[PDB]
Amino acid sequence: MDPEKLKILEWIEGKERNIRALLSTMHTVLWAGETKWKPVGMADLVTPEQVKKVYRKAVLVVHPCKATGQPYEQYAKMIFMELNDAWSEFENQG
Amino acid sequence: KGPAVGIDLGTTYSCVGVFQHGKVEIIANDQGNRTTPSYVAFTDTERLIGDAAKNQVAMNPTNTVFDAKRLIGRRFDDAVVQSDMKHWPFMVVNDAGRPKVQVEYKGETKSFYPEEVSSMVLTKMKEIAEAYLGKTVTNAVVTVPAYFNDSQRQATKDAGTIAGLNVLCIINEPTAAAIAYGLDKKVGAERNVLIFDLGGGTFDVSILTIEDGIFEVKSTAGDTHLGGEDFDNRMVNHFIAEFKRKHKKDISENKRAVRRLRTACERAKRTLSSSTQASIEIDSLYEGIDFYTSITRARFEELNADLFRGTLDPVEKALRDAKLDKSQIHDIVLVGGSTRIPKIQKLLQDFFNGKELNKSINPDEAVAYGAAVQAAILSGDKS
Ligand SMILES: Nc1ncnc2c1ncn2[C@@H]1O[C@H](COP(=O)(O)OP(=O)(O)O)[C@@H](O)[C@H]1O
Ligand SMILES: [Mg+2]
Ligand code: NA
Ligand code: NA
Repeated sequence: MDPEKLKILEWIEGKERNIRALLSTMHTVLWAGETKWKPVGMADLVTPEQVKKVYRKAVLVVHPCKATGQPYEQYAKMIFMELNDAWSEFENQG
Repeated sequence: KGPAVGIDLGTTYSCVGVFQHGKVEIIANDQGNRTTPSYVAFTDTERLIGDAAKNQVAMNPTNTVFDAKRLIGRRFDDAVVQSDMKHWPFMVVNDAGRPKVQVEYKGETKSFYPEEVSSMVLTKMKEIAEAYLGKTVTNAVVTVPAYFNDSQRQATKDAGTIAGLNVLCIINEPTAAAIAYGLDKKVGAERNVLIFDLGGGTFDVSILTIEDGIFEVKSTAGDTHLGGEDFDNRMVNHFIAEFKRKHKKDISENKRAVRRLRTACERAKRTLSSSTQASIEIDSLYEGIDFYTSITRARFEELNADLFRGTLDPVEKALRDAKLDKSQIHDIVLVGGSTRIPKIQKLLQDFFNGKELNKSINPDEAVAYGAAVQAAILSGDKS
């Protein structure tokens, strides 16, 4: 069993591809050692502009290219992947 | 918006692929070729890239540039740069500690950094994908040899930036090939992969361990001065003697005739991978004299006997540096255009005791293939 994987699995399924729900709680699943991501509150996630702005930020942190050869590589890609699907689904809305 | 591509930016030939509609397409250039010479020709009027560049080399040797990948991310006074310079007909100079390619372009002397020269090749591969997609290309994954360091990686990225590309990632050539076969999508225990990459100028053996989609380069081996070009040269000398016997003329000293012979030998060589003989046909090779001749696969194989069989020492070397036995590697994958040579494939397979080789993806395309797969996932366009 992989505890850091299990927490990301649980985060993913609890938020039901809600881009805002994921973005607003991503700091609770980042690896220990992660220092760049300042937590976002719903208040900065209201407009589509806001959500666009923050998702681009989140995607940079967990990007698979940077995470290559890192002990958290697998988890970064788990998050990145869910972020992309949440965002594509956010963009289907309308 | 528009798709991202994979570009194999190669020492001798470049290749571009796009992952679209569930499939990777390796994209043909406007002359019908799925790979493109990493060649840049400067003339009085134009700048030529690829097939057009390589085809006029015989006429324009001093302003036709190749092997920029050998200069990329290096300092002028690097021992590798100083030895490599001997082979090249174009000039290489020192700008403040950095290597520059100096050529005559439009009746004015111009010099270019390695990453600038590679940008021109990357630009052409960009255009190849844009002609095919009917839309502009910005995002790319570009590949680089596993043994590349951070200077060579950064410089390769910069060549992307100079080409108008947003480089999503720089990834290893062996890794991209394993990805091309979807080896990184296997689950379970750690698998060992061996990459047997024999191209036009470089020979690379890499062993990777893949577990849960995560790569580790265990060991690398090879010869940075061993590839198809050398097999070409064996044939070239073979026929220089033959032309001397039939005609009492020696062409060794005529740059133009020797190159013209290399081009015919290279074409002949490719034929020998699928057929058992090939004919050579050159109009007015030297001092008015038409050269026409024949060459069997057997004759080709034996002209190259030593070079072919010595290909296995780097296998053994990488195998021991990895601390693994022959039996312990799960996948062998053929990469590089020269692995289409039947005798190389038997040679490798017999070393592994008959074990089947991963070769269904064209070996000179497997790198760009894997880069294209990666570009797609990096863009959120795959699974
Ligand atoms: N069918 C073939 N048989 C033998 N050699 C081939 C064949 N096709 C391509 N090659 C050789 O492969 C080399 C180029 O390999 P490639 O992998 O495309 O480039 P690079 O070495 O730049 O990665 C050239 O020497 C070319 O002559
Ligand atoms: Mg190659
Ligand atoms: Na290549
Ligand atoms: Na190679």
